Amino acid sequence: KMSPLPTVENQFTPTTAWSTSVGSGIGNFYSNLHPALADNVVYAADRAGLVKALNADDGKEIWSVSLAEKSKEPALLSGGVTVSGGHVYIGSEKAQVYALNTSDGTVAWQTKVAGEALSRPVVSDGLVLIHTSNGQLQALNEADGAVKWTVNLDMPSLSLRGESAPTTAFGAAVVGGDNGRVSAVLMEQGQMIWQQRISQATGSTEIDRLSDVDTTPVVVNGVVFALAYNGNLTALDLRSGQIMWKRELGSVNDFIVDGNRIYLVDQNDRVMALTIDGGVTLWTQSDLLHRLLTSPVLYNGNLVVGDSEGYLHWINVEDGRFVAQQKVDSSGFQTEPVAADGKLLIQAKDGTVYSIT
Amino acid sequence: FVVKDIHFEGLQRVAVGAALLSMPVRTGDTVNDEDISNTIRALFATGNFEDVRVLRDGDTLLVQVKERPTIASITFSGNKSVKDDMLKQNLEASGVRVGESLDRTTIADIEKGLEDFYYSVGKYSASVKAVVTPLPRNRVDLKLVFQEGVSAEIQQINIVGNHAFTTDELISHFQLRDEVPWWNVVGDRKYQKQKLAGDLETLRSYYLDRGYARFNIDSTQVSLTPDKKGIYVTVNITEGDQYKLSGVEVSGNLAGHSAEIEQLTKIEPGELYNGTKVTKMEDDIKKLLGRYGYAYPRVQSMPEINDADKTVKLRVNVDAGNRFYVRKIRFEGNDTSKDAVLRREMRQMEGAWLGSDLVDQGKERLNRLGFFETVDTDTQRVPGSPDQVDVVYKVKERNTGSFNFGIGYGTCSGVSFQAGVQQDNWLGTGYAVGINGTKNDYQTYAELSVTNPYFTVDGVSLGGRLFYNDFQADDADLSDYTNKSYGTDVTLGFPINEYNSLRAGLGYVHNSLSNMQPQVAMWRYLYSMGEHPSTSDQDNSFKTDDFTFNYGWTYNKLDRGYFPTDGSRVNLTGKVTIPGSDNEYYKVTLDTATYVPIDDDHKWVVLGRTRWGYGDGLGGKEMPFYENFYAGGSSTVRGFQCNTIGPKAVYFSDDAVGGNAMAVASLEFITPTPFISDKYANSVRTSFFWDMGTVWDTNWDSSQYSGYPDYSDPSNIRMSAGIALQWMSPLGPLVFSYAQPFKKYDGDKAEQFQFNIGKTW
Amino acid sequence: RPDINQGNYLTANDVSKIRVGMTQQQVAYALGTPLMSDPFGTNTWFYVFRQQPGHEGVTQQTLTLTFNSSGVLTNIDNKPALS
Amino acid sequence: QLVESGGGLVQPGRSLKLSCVASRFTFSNYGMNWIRQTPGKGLEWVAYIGSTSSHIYYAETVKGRFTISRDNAKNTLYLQMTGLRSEDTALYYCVGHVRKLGAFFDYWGQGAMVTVSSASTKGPSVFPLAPSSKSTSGGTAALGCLVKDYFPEPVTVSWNSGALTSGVHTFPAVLQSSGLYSLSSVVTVPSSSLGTQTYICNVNHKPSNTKVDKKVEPKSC
Amino acid sequence: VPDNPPNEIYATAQQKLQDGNWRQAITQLEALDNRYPFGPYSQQVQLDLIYAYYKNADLPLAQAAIDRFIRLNPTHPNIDYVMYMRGLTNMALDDSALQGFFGVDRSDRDPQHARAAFSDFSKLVRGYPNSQYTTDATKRLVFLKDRLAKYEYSVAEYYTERGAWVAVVNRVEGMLRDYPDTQATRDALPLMENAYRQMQMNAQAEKVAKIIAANSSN
Amino acid sequence: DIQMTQSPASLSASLGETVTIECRASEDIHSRLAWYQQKPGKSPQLLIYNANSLHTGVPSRFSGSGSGTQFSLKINSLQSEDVASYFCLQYYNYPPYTFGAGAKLELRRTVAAPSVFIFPPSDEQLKSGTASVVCLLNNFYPREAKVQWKVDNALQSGNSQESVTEQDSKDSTYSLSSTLTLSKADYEKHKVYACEVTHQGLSSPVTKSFNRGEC
Amino acid sequence: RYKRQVSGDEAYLEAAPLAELHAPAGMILPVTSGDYAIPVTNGSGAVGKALDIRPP
Repeated sequence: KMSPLPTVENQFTPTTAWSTSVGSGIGNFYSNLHPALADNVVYAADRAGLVKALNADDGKEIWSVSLAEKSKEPALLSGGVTVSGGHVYIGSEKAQVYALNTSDGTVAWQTKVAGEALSRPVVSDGLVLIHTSNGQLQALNEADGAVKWTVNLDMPSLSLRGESAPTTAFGAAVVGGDNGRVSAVLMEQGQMIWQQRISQATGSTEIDRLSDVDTTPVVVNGVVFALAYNGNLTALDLRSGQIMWKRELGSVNDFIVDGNRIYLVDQNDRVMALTIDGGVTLWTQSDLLHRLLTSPVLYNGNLVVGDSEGYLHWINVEDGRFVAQQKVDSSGFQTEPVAADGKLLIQAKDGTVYSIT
Repeated sequence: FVVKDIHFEGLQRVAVGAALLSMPVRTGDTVNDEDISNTIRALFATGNFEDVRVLRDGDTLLVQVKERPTIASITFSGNKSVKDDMLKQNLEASGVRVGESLDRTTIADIEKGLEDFYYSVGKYSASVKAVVTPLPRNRVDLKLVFQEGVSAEIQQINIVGNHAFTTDELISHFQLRDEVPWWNVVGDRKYQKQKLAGDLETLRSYYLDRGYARFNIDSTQVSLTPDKKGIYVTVNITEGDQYKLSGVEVSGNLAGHSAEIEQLTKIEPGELYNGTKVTKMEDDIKKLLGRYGYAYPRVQSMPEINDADKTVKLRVNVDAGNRFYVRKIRFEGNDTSKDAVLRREMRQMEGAWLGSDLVDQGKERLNRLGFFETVDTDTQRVPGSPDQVDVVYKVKERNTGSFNFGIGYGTCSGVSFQAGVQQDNWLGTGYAVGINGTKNDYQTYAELSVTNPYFTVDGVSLGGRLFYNDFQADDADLSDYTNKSYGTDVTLGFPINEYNSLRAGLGYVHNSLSNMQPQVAMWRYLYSMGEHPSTSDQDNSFKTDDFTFNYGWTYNKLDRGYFPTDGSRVNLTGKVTIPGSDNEYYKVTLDTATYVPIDDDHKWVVLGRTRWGYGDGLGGKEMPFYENFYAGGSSTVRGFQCNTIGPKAVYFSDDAVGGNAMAVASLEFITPTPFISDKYANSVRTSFFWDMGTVWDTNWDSSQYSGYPDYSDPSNIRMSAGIALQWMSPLGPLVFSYAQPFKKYDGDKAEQFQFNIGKTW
Repeated sequence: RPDINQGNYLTANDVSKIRVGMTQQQVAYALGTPLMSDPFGTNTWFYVFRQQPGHEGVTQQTLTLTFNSSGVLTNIDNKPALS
Repeated sequence: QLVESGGGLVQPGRSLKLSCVASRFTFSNYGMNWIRQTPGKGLEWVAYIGSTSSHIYYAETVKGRFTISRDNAKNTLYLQMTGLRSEDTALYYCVGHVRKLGAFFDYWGQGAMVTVSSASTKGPSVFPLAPSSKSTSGGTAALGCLVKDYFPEPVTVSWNSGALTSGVHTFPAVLQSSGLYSLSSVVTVPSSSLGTQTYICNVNHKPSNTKVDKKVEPKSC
Repeated sequence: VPDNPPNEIYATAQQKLQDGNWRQAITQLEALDNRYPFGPYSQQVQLDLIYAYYKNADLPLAQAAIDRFIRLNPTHPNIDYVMYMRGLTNMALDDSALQGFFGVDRSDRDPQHARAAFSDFSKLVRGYPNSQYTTDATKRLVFLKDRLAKYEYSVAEYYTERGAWVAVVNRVEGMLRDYPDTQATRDALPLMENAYRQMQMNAQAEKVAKIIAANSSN
Repeated sequence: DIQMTQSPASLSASLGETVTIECRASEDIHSRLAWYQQKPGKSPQLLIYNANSLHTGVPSRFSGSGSGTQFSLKINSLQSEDVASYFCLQYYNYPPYTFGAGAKLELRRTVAAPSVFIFPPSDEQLKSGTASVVCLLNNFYPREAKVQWKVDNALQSGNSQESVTEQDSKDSTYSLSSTLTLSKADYEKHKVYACEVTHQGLSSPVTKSFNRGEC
Repeated sequence: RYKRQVSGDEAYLEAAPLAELHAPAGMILPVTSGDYAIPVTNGSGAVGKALDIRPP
């Protein structure tokens, strides 16, 4: 079922900067949405139409706003969280897309797409390109939300919210997607550069479907890596997608990559370092299994994560040995922290931020 | 090596001849090189030889070969919502059953198939494992360990293209539920493959009748958690724009029946589009064409749209089939009960033209009688026939008699044994009888009654009755004086209308009265007659024998008898003295009830029940007191005792007394029960009730004897309410009930749990 | 009290479409089948329209025909009422 | 409405069947009784029958010796009286009951006097009561006739065939030591009427069949 | 539930048969099945099983057993026994005496069982004219003939009592084409005699006259 | 039986005053009585049923009062001739029915003096051998009067018999005839035969006598 | 549960003769349907209870 706790750590202080009770939370519900910084500021919200705008060093509100019908049907916004040029650009369940300003909770524009926003806008050299839980790919402006073109794609009948973080290189844009399909395409008309299969179709139309959804990949340098749940861990060419190696492995969460090594977990919740070009495990830690864990980040030269139990899983980077441990929250988590440029943080399911030491 | 003969060793469940056949070889010469390959591929394609090991002595080939051990018992551990029969079906889908040997390696694939079945349920966290038990005689047992995990709830149902009109709450009309009230609890949120399929089209049907013709779906998408706990569902659609209709017309063959369909098609112009009204209109026409004797036309309704004004002209086309007739009739169900017995309620007839409705009238007439557990009609078409058609009427019979048992519970027959039996399909005949024999070792009372509802054709009903009776309990000078009496009833009965019936008949009684108590209010009638016996005296005795006439009126209009669901059945009887008789008077009794459901779907139903009883005479002739009404007994009044209602006795102190004025009713809530399955849940009936009743006399006064109160009023109402289960069993009908009275009026009593037997009404 | 029909239906103007010299199969396509048919030779057919509604009230039409060995007509007999 | 039988004379110890008839009402219910009243002002309930002849109750004096029956067809009550004594002599009433309440009467008979006696019937003897030249010559005087030695009762006495009705006093019968009754019937008339008006008392004794018309004239001395 | 070679089990099976004991031998035989579904005398077991089901009257099990076996073993010489037994099965399926005492008419019930029996016995004759099962099967077949007749006769009777003057005779043309026997059939000419007069057909009433005189009035 | 008490006796009163006639029951039972009126020489009739209910066709004046132990009959503003003898009747004991003694109703009028007359024996009785001398009180009220026959100073008793008529329905007076019966022989045995009448209506005892006939 | 029965079977319950009727001079019976026909043959073996059921 779920492994019990090992002994607590005592081997670096459990350090905490402030925290704040923020928004009405989102609850037991799965989503993909978590706050976003800018200079001397952060912003966040709940799946409730209700939106904030805070600081980075005090956490007080520069302003906060909300939206609903005047009747007063909650919006339930779980798109992404991204800014640019003093404006923020977010999506809903509703195929309705919201461009407000950072200085005030007021509209830059508002526009329409197809499908639910379980997902994260992405931008590179301008010109954002967006995707949803519909297999529908819209291509969008920056200052009216106008569409420039849009693509249709195949979807299965069933998934675990097969979505993917769209990604770009040299003005050529690539992402996975359901049906075990991967696509490398333009950014101008978005048309096909090539595609790729990596999964194996062996089951009976039920578990040929855990490789449907594609978990976050990311590029490094003329090369990309990817996976899906109970799928294949791959190493594939940027220009062609041709294979560099593979490891029969499954998981769901994102991976960190620094160095000549790659740092990630198991679907059974065990963690390891594998090679850049080998997939050859430098090391693993395998203690904390079936633990409902969250994606990591880097901070001042080390790693920590959190869990559905709401704790902190500090480690040594070089072998993963636990260096420290903190109870921090009783609500666990669902989505990802971030840090940037000196400041680390996390949001709770239940409407609570923690600012971190 | 060279071989001249072949021997096998270690096969104890299979022939050696078949063994040596499975390897094709040329014996008595050097055999081929495939003997090893043939032994391998054959003996291991069979799934019935576990290992082979073949060697050549030089003259003889010795085969050392085992047999795969065969499964004896296939057992299951961890079943919670799952039935081993379906599991054996999945095994037979695997290709494996008891008395079969195997690889012990498809066990993984077996587990996988089981888990696919678990997926098909709606569980994806489960895990199954095998437990092997090796056993002698080339046997194995197998047990199955399950860890079912858990299913999911449903978390959101959000929709793409639902703009300009919300329904994200009116979705609540579905089978499926994305919200489970903690104050409306009996299920939860769970997915299903097909309830999905129904509610999708249902919602579509909703919007198709709010003025739309393009309300389309783009797609339907579903997902859920990695922990497989809650589901996220979304669907992609168009809400287009509104629509209307503009006129309607048809096309096709008739027999100049245009003017009637003209009435059924009638509408106003410029009215909101629907699609169900359309369908029922079609089907009503189909009924008409049943009547005229058609079965198989075709009907099509084509919208010819103008979206330029959001209107339609609904082109319609019919193909009236070529006429039909009947050829034949057939009946199934008759194991005990003869045919022609049921045909005499078939208002459909053979050998002529036809209605599809007469069919249903016969179905009704059948389902009235409760002689069957269940019923089935059907209708085939004869081979090589454009117009000749046949039919079948099937049933499942039922044993329907009884064995009543009155014990004078609550003392209306005192300490006694009333035995007796009834059957209305006596010996498979339409003959109907009822009997009682009643014994206490000093009292006797036996009675027989009989009727043939079809003594003569056209539903001629004819009945008789007799009873002999002695009552003896004054062997210690106790209340409820001694009476002996005996008599007869005769009756004709017949309908005129195809639901409404009348009957009438006569009777003669003979009465012998002895050891009357000195009770005081009784002697009023006897003064009315004439006589004044007691100060408190006990030598009283009397006799009287009388002829009489009676008549009955009947409105019966139901889905059925025997636990009905719909309509109403009411019977009134008026009885009367006649000229010459020892007395003169007349009374009336009515018994009423009516069933109405919500939809007969989940069976949430209601009854209303009432009865009235009254009588009075003339010429100074009142009715008797022994012919009084009575009440209480938890057949008429639940939560009360037999004949324990109404005023108190009087000497020159308390026991109910009977009278002439009645008004009593009970109002109910009918229920199914989910805790039992259909197999017998079909054959049981439960309900709640709220019961009122009261009784009095008008001739009774207390302006004169005002030392005890009046009992002349419709006020002073007896009230209780409760619940009752009624269930059939092979000895007859059975019913229990538990209630709680909450309005008495001094001097009265009851019990809470009570029991009743025989004919429940 | 009850009501009854029996017999083969009639349009009673169908009757005005009936001419001798027509094969039985032509009439089959015209009408559909008869049901009464001589089991004593004499290739022939019958068609009847009896009804007995009311406590009192009786009615019947009939047409009755005989044909060749060829399954083609020879003669008819319309009794448009009864006796 | 109710016509009854006679009462006559009988010997103690003999029997007698008396009848009483019902006329308008149904009579096929109505508990009926025989109740006797003595001139000595003694009221006695002697017998009862109720609704029909099914329940018959008798008083504690007869103790059943007498029998009461009725015929519905003839609307008649029959009373047969066994052993007879002198005390039984009384005025007997055929009595009816009261519908729907009962235990009391509605209709009463004429009353029948029964006389048991060893003595023989005797017709009455009439003697004039006329004093002639009283202390009233212009006022009113009184004259009469004396009935003596008559048995049994009753005697019907009237004056001038019913023509003379004012001032008439008929004294109650006294029973003499001889066992016979004797009474005087007088009438007061103006003195001027005497000798001008004939005062004739007509006396009738049915049991003795004695019809005497006796005239009173102003006889002097 | 002992465990043994099937021989001892079949031995005590024979005994319990000789004992007249069913409820024991029943379970003995089911265990002999389950323990040895390919024993060397499995077929004998099926016979004994069906024999058991008859002598204990566990009927539908036996019907399924018979059609399964004959399906799967199409050929062996005692198969004739089976067919006879099949018809006997169906013969029993029609019949009963939960109600029977002396002076019942068994007619007017679900006859299809009898039709099945007819077909069965008929086939069986047509396959096995020379077995030793037939001299009685014939009489039983005759029984079914008369019975089917009386059944239909009764239907005619009811219709007659209605006055369904025509659909009846359409039944009866087939009654003839099937049934040239059975006095009931002979009892049915007068029904036509009623019919044709309800029809105001004289010219066939003479046919009724002829046929009746053709029959020897008894 | 049972003591059926009727009280007081026979009474008299004027027109318009009310009267309460008591009938007392020994076993104290309520509403077990009926009241009946007997006119003289007339059939008795029903007055009250239920011991408090009046019968049809009769004035409201009559009332039934009192408990089971004791009842009374009330006449309010009693009118004209209603004079009869009234009895009670119990129905509590069915086997034995008991009546009241009967209350004989008389009235109250002014005093009336009798007119005394004396009658010598008739000349048809002188041939019989017996003589009857009659004293007559004609119209008097009240009935209470002392009348003595005096022959040679002798109070004749046991040989004289009186007969009193009932109260008249016209002048409400009484009449008494006191017959002194002697033999014809004894008539001539004594010289003076006298009848002395003492009554409330008379101012002085009126004696009237005769010695030798009454020429 | 499961108890009830009859008692009597393995009974011969027939007595019936054979029957069948010719046709007249002039006209005809109807031609019979070859559906209930009789592959009749002379019988001469076991019958009634004088008969075997003890299987093979």
